[PDB]
Amino acid sequence: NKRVKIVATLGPAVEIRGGKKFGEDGYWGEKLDVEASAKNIAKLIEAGANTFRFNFSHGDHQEQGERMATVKLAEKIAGKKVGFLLDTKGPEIRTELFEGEAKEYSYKTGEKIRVATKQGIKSTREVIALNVAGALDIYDDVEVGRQVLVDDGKLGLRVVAKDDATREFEVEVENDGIIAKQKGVNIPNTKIPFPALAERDNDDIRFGLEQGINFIAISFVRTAKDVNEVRAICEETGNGHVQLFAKIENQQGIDNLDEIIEAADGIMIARGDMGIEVPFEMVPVYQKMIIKKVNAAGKVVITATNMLETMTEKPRATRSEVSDVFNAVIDGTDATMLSGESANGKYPLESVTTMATIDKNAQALLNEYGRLDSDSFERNSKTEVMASAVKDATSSMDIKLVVTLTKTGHTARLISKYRPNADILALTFDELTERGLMLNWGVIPMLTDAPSSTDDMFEIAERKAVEAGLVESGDDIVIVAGVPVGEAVRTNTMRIRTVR
Amino acid sequence: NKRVKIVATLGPAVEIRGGKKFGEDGYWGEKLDVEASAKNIAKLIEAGANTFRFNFSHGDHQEQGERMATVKLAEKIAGKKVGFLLDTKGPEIRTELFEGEAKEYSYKTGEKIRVATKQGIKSTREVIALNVAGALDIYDDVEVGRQVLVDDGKLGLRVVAKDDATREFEVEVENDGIIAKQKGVNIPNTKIPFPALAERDNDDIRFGLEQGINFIAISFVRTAKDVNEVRAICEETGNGHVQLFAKIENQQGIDNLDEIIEAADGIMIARGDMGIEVPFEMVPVYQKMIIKKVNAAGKVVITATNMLETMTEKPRATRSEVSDVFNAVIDGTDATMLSGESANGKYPLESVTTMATIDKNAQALLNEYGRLDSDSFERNSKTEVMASAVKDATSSMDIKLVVTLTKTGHTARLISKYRPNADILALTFDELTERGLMLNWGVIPMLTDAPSSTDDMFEIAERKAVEAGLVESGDDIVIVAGVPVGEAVRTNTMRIRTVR
Amino acid sequence: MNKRVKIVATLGPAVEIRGGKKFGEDGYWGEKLDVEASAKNIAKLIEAGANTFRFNFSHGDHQEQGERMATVKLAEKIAGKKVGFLLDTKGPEIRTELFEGEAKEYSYKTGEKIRVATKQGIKSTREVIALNVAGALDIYDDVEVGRQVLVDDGKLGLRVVAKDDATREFEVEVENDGIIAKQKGVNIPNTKIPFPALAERDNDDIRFGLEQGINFIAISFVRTAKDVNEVRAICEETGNGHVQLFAKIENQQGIDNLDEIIEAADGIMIARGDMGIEVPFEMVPVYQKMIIKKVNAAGKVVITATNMLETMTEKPRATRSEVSDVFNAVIDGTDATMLSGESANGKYPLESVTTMATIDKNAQALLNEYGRLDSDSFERNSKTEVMASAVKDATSSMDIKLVVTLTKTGHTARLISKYRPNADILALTFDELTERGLMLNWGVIPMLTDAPSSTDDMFEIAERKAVEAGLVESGDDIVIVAGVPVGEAVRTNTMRIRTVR
Amino acid sequence: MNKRVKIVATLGPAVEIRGGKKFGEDGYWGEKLDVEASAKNIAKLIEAGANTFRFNFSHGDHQEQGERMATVKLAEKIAGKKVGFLLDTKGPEIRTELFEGEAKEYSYKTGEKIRVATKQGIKSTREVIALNVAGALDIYDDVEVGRQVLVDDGKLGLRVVAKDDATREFEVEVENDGIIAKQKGVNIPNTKIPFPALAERDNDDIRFGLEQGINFIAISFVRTAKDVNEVRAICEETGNGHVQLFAKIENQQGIDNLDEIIEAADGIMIARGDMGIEVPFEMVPVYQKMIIKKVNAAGKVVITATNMLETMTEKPRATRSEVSDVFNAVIDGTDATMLSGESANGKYPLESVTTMATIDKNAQALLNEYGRLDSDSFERNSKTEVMASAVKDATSSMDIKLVVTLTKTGHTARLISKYRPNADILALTFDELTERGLMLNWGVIPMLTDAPSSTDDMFEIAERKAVEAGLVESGDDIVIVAGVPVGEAVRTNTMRIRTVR
Ligand SMILES: O=P(O)(O)OC[C@H]1O[C@](O)(COP(=O)(O)O)[C@@H](O)[C@@H]1O
Ligand SMILES: O=C([O-])C(=O)[O-]
Ligand SMILES: O=C([O-])C(=O)[O-]
Ligand SMILES: O=C([O-])C(=O)[O-]
Ligand SMILES: O=C([O-])C(=O)[O-]
Ligand SMILES: [Mg+2]
Ligand SMILES: [Mg+2]
Repeated sequence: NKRVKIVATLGPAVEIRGGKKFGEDGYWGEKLDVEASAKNIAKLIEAGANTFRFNFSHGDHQEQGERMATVKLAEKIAGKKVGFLLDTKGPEIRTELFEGEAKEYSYKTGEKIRVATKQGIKSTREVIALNVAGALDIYDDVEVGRQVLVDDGKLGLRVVAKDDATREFEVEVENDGIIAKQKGVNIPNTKIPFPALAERDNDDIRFGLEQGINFIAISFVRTAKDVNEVRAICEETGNGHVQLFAKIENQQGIDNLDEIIEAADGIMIARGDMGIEVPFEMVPVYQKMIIKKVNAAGKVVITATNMLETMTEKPRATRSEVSDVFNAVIDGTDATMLSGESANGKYPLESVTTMATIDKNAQALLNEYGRLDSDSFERNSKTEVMASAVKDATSSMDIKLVVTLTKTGHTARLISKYRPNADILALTFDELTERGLMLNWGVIPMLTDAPSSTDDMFEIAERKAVEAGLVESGDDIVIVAGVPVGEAVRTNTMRIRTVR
Repeated sequence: NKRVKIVATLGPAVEIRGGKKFGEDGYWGEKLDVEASAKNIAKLIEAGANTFRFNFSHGDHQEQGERMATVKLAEKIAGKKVGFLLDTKGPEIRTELFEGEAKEYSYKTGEKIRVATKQGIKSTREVIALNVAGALDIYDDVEVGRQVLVDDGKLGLRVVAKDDATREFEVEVENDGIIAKQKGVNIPNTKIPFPALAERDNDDIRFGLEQGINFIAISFVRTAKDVNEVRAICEETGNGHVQLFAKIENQQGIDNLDEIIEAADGIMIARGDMGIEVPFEMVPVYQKMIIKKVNAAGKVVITATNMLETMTEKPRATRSEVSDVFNAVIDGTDATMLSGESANGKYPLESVTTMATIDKNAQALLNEYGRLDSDSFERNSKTEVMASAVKDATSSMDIKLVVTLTKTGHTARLISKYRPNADILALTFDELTERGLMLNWGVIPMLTDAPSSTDDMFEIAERKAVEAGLVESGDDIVIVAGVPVGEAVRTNTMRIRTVR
Repeated sequence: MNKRVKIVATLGPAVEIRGGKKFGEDGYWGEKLDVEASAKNIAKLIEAGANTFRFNFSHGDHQEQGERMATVKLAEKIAGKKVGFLLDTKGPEIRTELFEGEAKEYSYKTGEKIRVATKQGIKSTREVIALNVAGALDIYDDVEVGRQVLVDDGKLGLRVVAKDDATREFEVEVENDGIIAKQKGVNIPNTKIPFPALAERDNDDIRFGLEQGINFIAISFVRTAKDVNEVRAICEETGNGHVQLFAKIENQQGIDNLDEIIEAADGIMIARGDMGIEVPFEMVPVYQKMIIKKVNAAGKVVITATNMLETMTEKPRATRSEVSDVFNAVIDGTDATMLSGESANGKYPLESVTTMATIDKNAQALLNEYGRLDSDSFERNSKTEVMASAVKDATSSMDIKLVVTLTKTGHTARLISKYRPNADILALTFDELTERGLMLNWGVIPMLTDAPSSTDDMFEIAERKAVEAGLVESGDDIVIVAGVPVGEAVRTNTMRIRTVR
Repeated sequence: MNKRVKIVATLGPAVEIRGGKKFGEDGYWGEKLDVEASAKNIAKLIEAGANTFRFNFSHGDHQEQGERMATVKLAEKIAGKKVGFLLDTKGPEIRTELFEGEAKEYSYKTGEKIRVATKQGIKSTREVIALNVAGALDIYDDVEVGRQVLVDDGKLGLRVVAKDDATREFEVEVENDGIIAKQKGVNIPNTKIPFPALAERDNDDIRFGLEQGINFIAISFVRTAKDVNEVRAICEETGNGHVQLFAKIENQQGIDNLDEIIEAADGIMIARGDMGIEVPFEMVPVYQKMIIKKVNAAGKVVITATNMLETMTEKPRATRSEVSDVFNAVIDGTDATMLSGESANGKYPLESVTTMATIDKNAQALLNEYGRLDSDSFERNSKTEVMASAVKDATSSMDIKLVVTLTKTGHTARLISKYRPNADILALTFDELTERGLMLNWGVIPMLTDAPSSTDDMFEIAERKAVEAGLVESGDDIVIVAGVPVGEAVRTNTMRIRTVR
C-alpha cells in the first residue's frame, strides 16, 4: 500500500469535451462531457491520487465548480473518496493578452522590447502588459538592471531603462522563447507591497468553501498574517474543519517559516516560484529543512513542481525526475505533487502511476536511508506517548496494520508523524475528518458508525481491517482507542491482536 | 521505592535465645525465643530484605526448620511477605573438629604441619582433617605444590609432600590465622569428581521443599546436569513453581555458563569461592558479563559475598564496599546479597539499611551510567513486544508506576527485564507467584482476587495501586493485562491512566 | 570556496565554431572548424570548473574525435589549467545507423508503421531504420513479436508487431511522438543478444584514443570483470598502464556482477540513461546510492551521469527536479557529476557547467549535516590509509584550510579523498599523467612540482605551492603529509600541522 | 603487558627494618633504622609497580619523613628505576594527640564514658583524648551536645553527651567497639570550625618537603581554589614551580567548589576516607565517577584513594568488594590507584602493590568494552591537542605497540595520556623533574634521554630508546611525535608512523 500521498492537479488533460480529447479541433468550443471526464478522473484515483488540486490561477468560478462536480461523480465511479484542495492565485503577476491574432512571439538575445505597468490593457510584440494582483502599479517598485522572468523563468528580460512618459520598462531579451496569457512573471528582489489577502482570493476561497473543499493551499505565504486572514474566513463560514497549507515560495516565507508552520496545518514546498525568488541552488537545502520542521510539528508537508515534468510530453520520466520523487520520500515528505503533468499533458494517468511506483519503491528504503528521526521528538501529550509506543511495537515485531478509532483525526496525525513501519487505518465517524486525513503519510481513512458504549471497538477494528482487504488470518495488528467510549478523554489504550 | 532486591542470609545474629543476644554466655545452651527473634527478622523485612537465604552448610534440619518458622511469624509481624531461598552445601570441603578443648590454632609462615584425607576422623594442631562431600577420598586428586586454602583463602597451606602410609598431605603454612569447623576449604586446579548431585543435598532440598521455599541456590553448578537434577526433584514433589539459581563459583561453571543459564531460572554470582577457584582479578569481568547475559535471557541475577564485609564488626562499611554495592546496581544486578553481615555479625539490621540506602541511590543513576541496554534485545514474543512498549511509555513521559495483572508472573518478568523508569506493581492471584517474583528488579508483588469476566481490571489496577500507597491523584500509570479475562491468550493490552 | 565535487563535461559541436558559425546556424556543417575560436569556448568551460572532458566514440569518426582532443589541448594552454581526457567506448550496444542523403533525423507520430532492418553495413531511410549492432551480429532470431525497441535513452518506443522473414525486417508501430536520429542508443529489453567479449570497433577506438593521449576510459555496458580486464590488457600492452578504467553500469548483468566489476575497475560511471531502461526506472535511485557507497568504500572514483541538467540543453535555467538530482548526488557521496547533451549538443554549454558548479559547491557545504558516506565504518587496511584517517581526524578537530600531500603516484591523495576531509586536498605530484589522473577524485586539486631532493624541505615547498596557488594566506592552518625522508621512506609516513607565515 | 594505571603507595614503618627487626616484632621501636635493608624492601615495591611514594605528614616528624625520603632515593638506585615523591599535607583538620607514656593507642567498648579535651598543646590519656586542631583553634564553642566525634575514617564513633565549662572538655560515649590511636583523623560532621587559610604547620611541612625534593603535593581538605593557590605561591617562591598540586576533595565545600579547584590544581585525589564521613557515604561513588570524568576532560591527573585493598593490611588476599573497587576505578577512567595502610602499616606491603598491579593490568584490557571516559566528546583546544587526537585515531586504526613523544615539559605526553590511546606512551624527556613529574599520568612511561641537536634524527632516537627499553621488537609499528625541527618548532607539530627494523 502506498504511504506517500499524491496531490494531482486537474485540468483539461483528463476532460473529454463533446467527444473530443484535450488539444483537438474546436475542443475549447465543445462543452464538457461530465460522465466520460469523470471515468478518466476515476482512473487517476485508482492509480493512487489521494487529493485533487484545483488551481484558481486558471479558470473562472464556473470551470472550477464543474470540474469539482466531475470529481464528486469520479469518487462514485471509483468507489473511493479523495481530498479537494484549492490553490489560490495569490500576490502574483501574469501576461494578459496580445493585440490581433497573436498568442505568443519569437524573441532573440540582445533584442530590446517593452513591458507595461499600466493595468488592464493589451500586449503587443514590442509592449508586454503585466496583469498584476489587484491591479497594483509596480512601476515605482522595479529598478533598472532587475530581471523580469516569464513562464517560470523559461524567458528572461533585463530592465535596461524606464520610460516615465508611459510607465514602461525597456527590456533586452536574454534568451529565446514563449510569452503567454496568465503565464507567471517573477521579478525577484522586489518589495511590491501586495495585500495580506487580495479580494479575488477572498472571493475564490468563499466560492471553493461553498462547493465543499478540505484543503486550501495559500500561494506566496509571507507571514502568519496571510494564514490567519484565511483561517478567519474558514471559521466565519462554519468551515473550521478546512486545513491551510502555506505555500513557501519566497525569501520572506523562508524567513518567517517557524511562525507560518505554527499558524498553518501544513506547508506546500512550491519549488516553481521558490527557485526563481531565491537562489535555485538553495531550494534543496530549504526542502529538507522544511520537511524536517513540519514533521516535527505533527503537520503535513507536500513537495511540489517539476517532479515528473518531462511526462508532460513523454511516456517515461528522466532519470533526474525519478531521482527527485525518490529523494522527496527519503527526505520524509507526506505527499508528492503533479501540476502540468496531470492537469495539462498527454500522459496524466501514466504520470500518476509513475509517481505511485516511485513513491512505493522509496517507502521500502526509509528504514535504511530515511532522514526523519522520531527518537529525537519530545512526547508532549499522552496521545503522543501512545503514538511513540505504537512506533515501538511496529519496530519490535512485524505489524501488518495500525488501526486508530479517531473522532477528529488527532491520533492518526500523531501516529503518522512517528512514521511507523505499518499502514495506518484511521476509523473515523464523519466524511470531513475522513477526507481531511488523506494527505497524512501512511493514513488510510475509512468512514464507520460512531461506536456505542456497548460496542467492542477491537472487534470493529479487526472486522473493518478484514473488510477493506488490508489483513488476513494470522496477521498481527496494533489497535488504539479511547476506552471506554464517552468516558475516555483521549486515545488511552493499545491492543496487539492476531486477526481471527 | 527500592528496585534492587536484597537477599539477607539469616543466622544466630538476629535470634534471641532464652533472653540472650548472639555471642553471650551459654547462648548456644539456651533455646530459641521465637516471638522476639521474629520481631528482629520483621525489622530486616521493613528495612528492605525481600528474601531470606537459609544456608544448609551450617545447621541440622531442625535449626533450618525452626528459623524458617520464625520468618513465617516475622512476615505476620511486619505485614509483608518475603521469598524463602535455600542454599545447598554442594560439592565442597570443610574442617571437622579438633581433639581436646581446641576450637582453633595459631600458625606461622614456613611452619610444616599435616592435612588428612581419611574421612570421618578428628583434627589435631599438626593434623587438620578434611570433611569432604559424601566422604570422598581426595588423596589421589591433589599433587605436591598445590594450595589448600581455609576460611575463604584467609589461610593458605602449600602441599610440600604426600605420606602414602597415612594418606596425609605435608603442608607449610603460608601466612598467619584461623582453622575452624565447617570452614570452607578450596583446592583450586583440582579435578575431584564430586557427584552431579550428592545425597545430603537431595535430602536438604526435600526437607526445604516440605517446609515451603520459593528458591533454591545450587552451590558449585558445573553443568546444566547439576540444575536438571534439582529440577527433577522439584517437578516430582509437585513444587514445579520453585526457581533454581545456579551458583557459578568455578571455571567449569564459567565454561558452561550459556547452558547453565538456559536450564536455570537465574544465576547467583558466588564471588567468595569464584575468586579462589579462578584468578581473583577476573571476577569483575565475569560479574559484568554474567549480569548482561542473565538480563538478556529475562532471568534473575544476584550479586553475592563481601558486599558490606566490614559491617560484620563495624557500624559503617568501607569505601570499597559502598563502591562494590553501587557498581553491582550499575552493572544491572536484580539483587544484592548479605551473608555473614546479616547472619553472623553485630549489625545485621544496619547492614540491610546500609545496602538499601546504597541500592536506592545507585538506581537514580542507571539512566546516566547503567550498563544494560534493552534497545539491543530481540523482542521474541507478543508479551515481550508489550514489555518494550511499556519501557517506551516510561521513557516518553513521567510514569509513577507500571501495573501488570499476571497469572504466572511472565509479564512482570519481561517488564523487569526491560528495566523501565518506574516501579512494577505485579497483581497476581496466588502466594506462590507473589513470593516467586520477589527477586525481580523493580517488581512489587501483591496478592489480589483472580478477576471475573465482568470486572474492570484497569479500575482494580488503580485501586490496588492507591491502597498500597504507590500513587495519588494526578499520577500517570501504565497498566497491562490480558483482555478480556478468559478469552485473552496473553498480556495484549496497555492503558495509560491518570489516577482519579 | 573551491569546488570539491568534480565535473565531467561531454564535448561535441555545441562549443565548436565552424567558419565563424555557432552551433545550429545555417551551413554550420558546410564550414571548416575554427580551432582557435573553438579552443577559446572550451577554455571557458575549464574556467567554469569542468575537470575532465568526455569524448563519446558512439558519435562521429576518429578524425572528429582527434581534432576535438587537439582543440582541448589548445584550450588548456589558453586557460592555463589542465583537465582530464576521458574516452567513452561504444560497448556491446545497438545504435541507429546513419541515414541516406545524410539526413540527421526524422520525427514520427504515435501509430505510424515503419520497419527496423537487421542487415548490417547499410544506412537507414525514414521508413527502414538500420542498426549498427556491436560485433555486426544478426539480431533477427533474437527479437520476438511484442518486444519494445527503444531509441535514445527510451525517448521513443517502437512496438514489434510483425517480422518479415523475406527481408529479416521488424515491422514496428511508433508508441509515442518523437525523433529517430543517427547514432542513437537502441535498447530491446528482455532479449539476450550474444555480444562479443570485446568488439573490434572498441579495440580500434581505445587504441586510437590511447595514441591521442587519454587519462580515463569509461567502458560502456560492463557485464562482468572480463569486460574491464580486456580493456586493461590493451592499456598495459601499449605502455598506457596509467590510464584509469571506469566501468559503466547500465544493465542487470552489470548490477549482478557489481562487486567483481568494482574490484577490477578504477571507478564506476552510473550510466543512468541505459540503466533506467534495462532495469526498473524506480530501482535506479536505489542502485545509485548503493554504488556510490561501495565505490567510495573501495577507495575508487564514482561519476553520476545523465539527465542531471537535461532542460538546460534548450533553456538557460534547470527544472527543480534537475537541481535536486545534482544536489542529492553530491549528498549521496559522488566524486563527480556529468553533463552529456547539456555540454555536447545544447544552446547553453558554458551556463550548464556554471550551474552544475554552483549546485555542487552549495551541496558540499551540507555534507556535514546530510552526507550519506561514513568513513568511521571503514577498515584502515594499510599504513597510508591509517594516515588518511588521521588527516580526517585533524580536519575534524580544528579549522584546517587545506591538506597537502606530496604524492608520487597519487595513492595518498586517493586515500585522503576517500575519507572526505573537511578541507581541499592539494596533491603535489611530479608528472602530468599522475596530475591529470587525479582530476576526478573528490576534493583533489592536482598540481605539478619538481620531485624534491633528499636535502629539500618538503613542508616549506608544500606551504609555498599552497600560497602561490592562492589557496591559503598567513595565519591559515594546513595539514601536510609526505614520505620522509625522500629515498628512504617506503610510503607516506609523516603528518605535519603547520601555520602559514 | 605494561601497567598503564599508576600506583601511589604510602610508605611507613611496614617496609622499614630496625636493627634487623621487621614491623611489629618486639623492641622494633627500640632499634635504629637499617637504611640499606629498608631501601631494599622499598626497591621491591618499585619493581612490583609503585610509580610514586606518598609521605603523609599527618604521621611522624620532619626527621622520620626526611630519613624515609632518603631511604627511597637509595631504593631507586638499587631498583635502577625512578619513582615520584608525593607529600600529603595535614590541612585544616583535627587529629588525636600523642598519648602520655608514649602509648600508641587504647581499645574502648560500646557505652564506655570518656572525655575529649579542647585545650591545645597537651597529650591524651586513655580517659581524656586531646586534639591537635589545625591553627591551634579552641573548638569548645563550635561543638554542641548531640554531635558525633568520629576517629580514623569513621571507624570509631563518640557521642557528645555533655560539656564541662570548667575544663572545656566534651563528655562522650563510645558508640561502637574500637581503637583511639595517636595522630588519627577526627571528623565532627555538621560543625563549622573556622580553620585558617593556610596553617603555619602546613607552611613548614611543605617548605621542609620542597627542601628534600618532591614532585607532587596532595593538599588535604581543599575547600576552595585559594587553598590550592596558597600552596602554589610557596612552590613558585622557592623555585619549585615544577611541583604538581593534587587537591584532596574530602568535604562538602570541596565538592561545592570542584570546578574552580580543578582549574587551580594539576589534579585531584579522591580522598574517599574523609569524603565518606563528611558527605553521605552512598554519594561517594557518584562524586568519584563525576570527578574522574571532569579531571580527565581538563587534561589533569586523578588518583582514587583509600580502602582499595583494606583487608590486605592483615591478610594476604583482598575481599571480592576490594578487587571490584580497584577494577571499577580503572573502568571509571582513574589515572592512578592508591595504597594507604596496606603499604604503610600492614603485614603485606609488597603483596598489596603486586595485587593492585595485577587488578589494574587486567582492568586496562577491558577499557575498550566498558571504559566510561569518552575522548570523542572533547574540544581539541590547541594544536598539540589536535595531534593528541590524531595519535588516538592512529592507535584505533591499526595495532600500535607504542606511542613515543619527545617532550621538553611533558605537555604532549599529558595531552596524549588524556585521550587514553590503545598503546603505552614512551615519554622521552631531557630532565629528571619532567621525568618524575609524568609518573602518575595514565599510560606514560617516562624516560630520560639527551636533548636532541638540530642535526639529530629524533625518529631514529625514538625507535632506539624504545628497543633498548625492551618495549618493541622488529616488525612492531609505533607512532612518534616531536616538534620538528628542534629550535624552529613552537610545539609538537609532527607525527610519524614507523615500523621497528
Ligand atoms: O507472549 P508469550 O511470551 O508467548 O507468552 C504467552 C504465555 O504467557 C502467559 O500469557 C502468562 O503471562 P502472565 O503469567 O503474565 O499472565 C501464558 O498464558 C501464555 O501462554
Ligand atoms: O506555485 C506553485 O505551485 C509553484 O511555484 O511550485
Ligand atoms: O557460596 C557462596 O555464597 C560464595 O562463595 O560467595
Ligand atoms: O551511457 C550513459 O552515460 C548512460 O546511459 O547514462
Ligand atoms: O585523606 C585521605 O586520603 C582520605 O581521607 O581518603
Ligand atoms: Mg549508456
Ligand atoms: Mg583524608
